[PDB]
Amino acid sequence: ARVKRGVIARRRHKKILKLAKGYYGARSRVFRVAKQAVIKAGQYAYRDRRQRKRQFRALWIARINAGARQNGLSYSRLIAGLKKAAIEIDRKVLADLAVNEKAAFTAIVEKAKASLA
Amino acid sequence: AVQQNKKSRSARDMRRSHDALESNALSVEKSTGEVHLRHHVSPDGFYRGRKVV
Amino acid sequence: MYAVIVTGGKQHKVTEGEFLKVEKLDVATGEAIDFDRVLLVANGEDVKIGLPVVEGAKVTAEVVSHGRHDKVRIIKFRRRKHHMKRQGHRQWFTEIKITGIQ
Amino acid sequence: EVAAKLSGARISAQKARLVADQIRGKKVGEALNLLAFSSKKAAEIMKKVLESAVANAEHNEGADVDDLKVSTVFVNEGRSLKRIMPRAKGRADRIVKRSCHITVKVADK
Amino acid sequence: KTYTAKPETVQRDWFVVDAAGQTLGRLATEIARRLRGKHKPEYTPHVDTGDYIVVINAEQVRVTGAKTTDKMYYHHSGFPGGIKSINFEKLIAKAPERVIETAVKGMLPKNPLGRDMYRKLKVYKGASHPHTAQQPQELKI
RNA sequence: GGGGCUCAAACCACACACCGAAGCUGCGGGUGUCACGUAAGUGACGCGGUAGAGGAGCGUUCUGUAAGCCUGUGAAGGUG
RNA sequence: GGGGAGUGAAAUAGAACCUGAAACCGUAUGCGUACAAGCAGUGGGAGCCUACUUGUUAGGUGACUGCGUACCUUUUGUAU
Ligand SMILES: [Mg+2]
Ligand SMILES: [Mg+2]
Ligand SMILES: [Mg+2]
Ligand SMILES: [Mg+2]
Ligand SMILES: [Mg+2]
Ligand SMILES: [Mg+2]
Ligand SMILES: [Mg+2]
Ligand SMILES: [Mg+2]
Ligand SMILES: [Mg+2]
Ligand SMILES: [Mg+2]
Ligand SMILES: [Mg+2]
Ligand SMILES: [Mg+2]
Ligand SMILES: [Mg+2]
Ligand SMILES: [Mg+2]
Ligand SMILES: [Mg+2]
Ligand SMILES: [Mg+2]
Ligand SMILES: [Mg+2]
Ligand SMILES: [Mg+2]
Repeated sequence: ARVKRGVIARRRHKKILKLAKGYYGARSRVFRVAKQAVIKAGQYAYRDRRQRKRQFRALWIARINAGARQNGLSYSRLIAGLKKAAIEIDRKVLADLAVNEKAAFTAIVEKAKASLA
Repeated sequence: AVQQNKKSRSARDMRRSHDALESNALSVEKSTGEVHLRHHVSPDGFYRGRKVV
Repeated sequence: MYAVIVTGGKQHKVTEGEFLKVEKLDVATGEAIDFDRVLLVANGEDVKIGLPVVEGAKVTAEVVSHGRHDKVRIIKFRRRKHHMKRQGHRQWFTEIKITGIQ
Repeated sequence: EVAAKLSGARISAQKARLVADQIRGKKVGEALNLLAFSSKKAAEIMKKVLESAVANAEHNEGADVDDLKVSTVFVNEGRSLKRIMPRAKGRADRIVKRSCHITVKVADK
Repeated sequence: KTYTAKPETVQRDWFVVDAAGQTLGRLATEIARRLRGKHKPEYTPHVDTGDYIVVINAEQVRVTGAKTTDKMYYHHSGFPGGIKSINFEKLIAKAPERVIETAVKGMLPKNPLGRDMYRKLKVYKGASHPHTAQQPQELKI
């Protein structure tokens, strides 16, 4: 029973060349280059799920810091001021109140100063 | 000598961008109404309205 | 009218009429959900925050649907060492809808 | 619109791209004058095709020879005939001999 | 999701700095903070939101200790043996406005945003500026 | 590492605060071994990996089931 | 060599003729690029375009910006 492998090799090549479209040059059209640029573009998509969580945390902090200096503190004395009491509001929903709901942010900052910390 | 890497579709098409054509020195003869080249004998044999050949 | 409710180990910026995607919780479709874990309640300008939590305030929600979103890929490759391993993932979620900020 | 073809024409493709780009989008009155005076091998062949596309619009349709503006000129590639040629120190090498397909398409709009 | 600024909905202002005895690199760290936009709550890294700066005395600036007769400013010309140097004191009589620009330029990113944050800096060796139309407000009193 | 720094942005004592990993915690999924609660109707603490040892699967061609079943209202293929 | 016209169920079945793929080469339409440095991708992301069911939807481009020195084989050890 001779088997010829010319029809199930083709389905696996088109499955590679579909994930690898939108790429420059010969990375999107010939197979011995487009296999390297699918494995490499899958390692980057694995590392950058961790680095996504580090690039917003470093963005939330630098917006609380700018907003809390305009009222009369720093960032580091504000976090010690909120944790003298227990206000328990994270960085994602303080950097929302820093931009949009600016009057409610000032009513938080005055209570950290009243916390004397 | 030889190259070390091949040239892509971009760096091959950029070379041949300085390569176009032109021959627009055309002129209409006043008498016969025949088109020819500027400062040349018309293909019937008239130059500035005079048969020469 | 905006609250800060804490659903799945993380909190949200919930308004009066929001659709909102929450991690999967154990309740059927159509039933109503209350939230007793609100952290600041504002209204017009009248804003109050919790001492650790705000007393008395509730947020009523109900489940629209369920589902799984956006299949992602995982490639664990090592150069030059004869090792490569793949896996797929689709995380569950639960879409709810907010009615009233009590 | 009406078309014309010349499938099988001894000049190569790349040499005859330089005459197609010169006239793509003009009127056929002055298109027959750029090709009457150009000094290249492709220009005598392309004018034989351009006046074949016009005479089809006059006989197969009722299109006048005035309102025609040449719309789509493209030069494809055709079969290549492979031959050898000897070089020095025993080694012989191989020569191709190319051709092309020309398609001039005029439109009466 | 978190808010990002938009370049067609940005608010920029006009500040004027007096450098009349300020230490060079302690002045310049506050210009470079306010050109990038770390003083605004809506700071985003990828698009730019900063205030124009006008500096009105680029010759009264002060450096500390023995650095006036030192601190060569090296740069190379491309040709062989073309290294060149000029100290702090001789430079400030040739072009006073290029002392305070090269200190701020090295405290910015080296991006095509850094080249765009640098165009908001405008220094003058004189005593008045041709920006009375824009009416800059005073800061750092 | 660069700008730049002189009661310091250096050195010595010293005090709180913050920042900081795929580490720990929270929430949601998935699997391996053992224990039973008829051992999944079930808890516990486990899950980097080359050479290499062990376990469990997909697909291709031909034969049985196939004188069946599907198809000219449209097969196999090719392409979305 | 074509453009018709006729034969045929079908000439993009026309004799270099069933199906007719990939590399390679073109022609149209949309969006981005001529003061900006590198395995050319990935995370965030402005704007524009099309269909929408009129847009806390879909599709196509990706200015700007953070991290990022291909694959195999031999090796104590390779971006090399
Ligand atoms: Mg011989
Ligand atoms: Mg001291
Ligand atoms: Mg972490
Ligand atoms: Mg862990
Ligand atoms: Mg293992
Ligand atoms: Mg078969
Ligand atoms: Mg089919
Ligand atoms: Mg018939
Ligand atoms: Mg067909
Ligand atoms: Mg057929
Ligand atoms: Mg053929
Ligand atoms: Mg047949
Ligand atoms: Mg055929
Ligand atoms: Mg092209
Ligand atoms: Mg370059
Ligand atoms: Mg560089
Ligand atoms: Mg070894
Ligand atoms: Mg090598």
